[PDB]
Amino acid sequence: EGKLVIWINGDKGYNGLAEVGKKFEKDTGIKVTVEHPDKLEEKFPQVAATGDGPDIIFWAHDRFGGYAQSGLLAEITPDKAFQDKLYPFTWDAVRYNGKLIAYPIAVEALSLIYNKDLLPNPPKTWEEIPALDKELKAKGKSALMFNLQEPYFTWPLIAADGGYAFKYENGKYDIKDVGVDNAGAKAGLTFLVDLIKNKHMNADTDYSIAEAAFNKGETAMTINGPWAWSNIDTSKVNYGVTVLPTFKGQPSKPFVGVLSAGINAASPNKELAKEFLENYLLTDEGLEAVNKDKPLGAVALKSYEEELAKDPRIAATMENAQKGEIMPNIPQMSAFWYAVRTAVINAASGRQTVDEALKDGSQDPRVRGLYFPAGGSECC
Ligand SMILES: OC[C@H]1O[C@H](O[C@H]2[C@H](O)[C@@H](O)[C@H](O)O[C@@H]2CO)[C@H](O)[C@@H](O)[C@@H]1O
Repeated sequence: EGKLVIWINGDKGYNGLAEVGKKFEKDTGIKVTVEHPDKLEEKFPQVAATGDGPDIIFWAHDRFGGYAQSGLLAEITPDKAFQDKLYPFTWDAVRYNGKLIAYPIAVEALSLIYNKDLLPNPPKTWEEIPALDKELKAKGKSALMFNLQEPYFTWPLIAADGGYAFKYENGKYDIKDVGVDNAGAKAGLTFLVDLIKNKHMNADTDYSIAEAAFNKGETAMTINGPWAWSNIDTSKVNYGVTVLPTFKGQPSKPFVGVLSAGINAASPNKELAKEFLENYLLTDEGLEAVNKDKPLGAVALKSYEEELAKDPRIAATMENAQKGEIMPNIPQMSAFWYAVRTAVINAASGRQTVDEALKDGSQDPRVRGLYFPAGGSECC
């Protein structure tokens, strides 16, 4: 209280955000403290539940509907003049049940990043990668290496030929109809597991192992968001950001996320938070500070977006974003991501078959909302 504590994921520009916090503290005298706890996405509703935590919380829009549903976030009330400074579709990203629950920051989408030196020409397809790997393995390199621990990175493939989260119908998602176990999704996950079985990829490659490999030039390509371009710029690797490879002739459909800023409902500093977000962060000068630390992607602020338009990397992010679809923000998104995280890993580690893994994934009661027991509640 009387100050501002912000939580932002560790892969974002928290130091750039901290710089905005000093500009604020210089004007208001209010100390802004930026933090980046591990697993904050799930640590937040754990603490905020007890009326504890940060005043402002950053994270992609998909989790906000759940927080909103449990009364963990304060309703946003920007003046119409301010609302017109951001792109309309980004406001809809953070609109839960008709009420605004967060401030949009930037549009994010996964892209295919490759080393122009080892791979002067990026694979047009997913199918030609195993052939490309063997070529490079011979030279002592790899063709592809990305974070397999988070289904956010593997989804583009699973969705390319047909997989989907929830069936959007009648202006509303259907939680009983999940499409993670359909033919298109199985086709996609199967392909990824074959890569693993054929020793093209490691089942346990995470974000850091992958990043290090690409940055040190030990692998030809990687799949990552805009925030990753900074470490690569410093690694001095000659890279390129381009469209994700297609699968079965169908483009990869990543789940587009809108970086959002939400105010803790139990926050005494609500009006302070509003001043910081609207008057200091969401400005050309504010966004820049952050961007310079670690690129946001395609910022929602119209004024600063026009400047970022001339960046070829941003253009590619936009192309990939166009082929995918914005993540739903329904309360069930957390259960879904977990169900899929489990299925992808079970399938990847051979603990389960793809058909078995995905099936159990679409039947998770935590996503469906119900369960039909074999017997019932009684006793004889
Ligand atoms: O792996 C499932 C998670 O995917 C997304 O998380 C993204 C986030 O949108 C993005 O801003 C950040 O840079 O990367 C993470 C993936 O590590 C969802 O938004 C999460 O809710 C899911 O748990």
